[PDB]
Amino acid sequence: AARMCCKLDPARDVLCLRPI
Amino acid sequence: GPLGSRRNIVGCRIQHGWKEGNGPVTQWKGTVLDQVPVNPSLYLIKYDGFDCVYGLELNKDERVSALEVLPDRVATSRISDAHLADTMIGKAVEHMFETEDGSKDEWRGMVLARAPVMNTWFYITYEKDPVLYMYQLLDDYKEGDLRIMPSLVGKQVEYAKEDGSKRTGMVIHQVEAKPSVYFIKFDDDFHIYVYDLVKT
Repeated sequence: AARMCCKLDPARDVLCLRPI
Repeated sequence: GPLGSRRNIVGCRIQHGWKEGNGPVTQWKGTVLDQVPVNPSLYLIKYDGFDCVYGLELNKDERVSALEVLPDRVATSRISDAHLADTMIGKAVEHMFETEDGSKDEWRGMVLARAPVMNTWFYITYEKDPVLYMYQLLDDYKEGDLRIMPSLVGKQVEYAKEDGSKRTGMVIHQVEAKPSVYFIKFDDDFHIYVYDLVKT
């Protein structure tokens, strides 16, 4: 239920996570 | 070979030594709940006396010693109230916890799923503590301690720590009842993190 920002880095194929 | 096919350890009782640093070896006892499809070395375990579900590479982690697979496959139990159990899944809840004073604190959380193997237990996580917990929530509900409120799997993750470093891990599960919510396992720890991933 806690939230986390998520952006796919397509060049490295990594999900970058950072707090709201 | 060992622990293959019908000897798969999922669903079994296990015990093993546990050692961190130069601390003494202690015995952990628990029930293996699951094997992670995107990382089959990784098992999810409910240990006796630990409220959080742990993810350990049971056959690779050097902290684990003298692993024993016991001749004890955990049988399913009958759920006390099937409709209530189904109703809880995916719901926001307020979960009461008693403390030292006997003061009782209410924690906001979300019921995620029925636990595998230990089928009278429930996966649950909390707004203030977003890792995977496991409780017999029908018991807590009966006692008045629970109020019900009205593919990325397999991808590597990097969490941006405040010191500028990146904490590496993997997405290991998508919650069926709320598919924007995922289980994340960081390489450096055995708690299972549970986050609603907001695209950005």
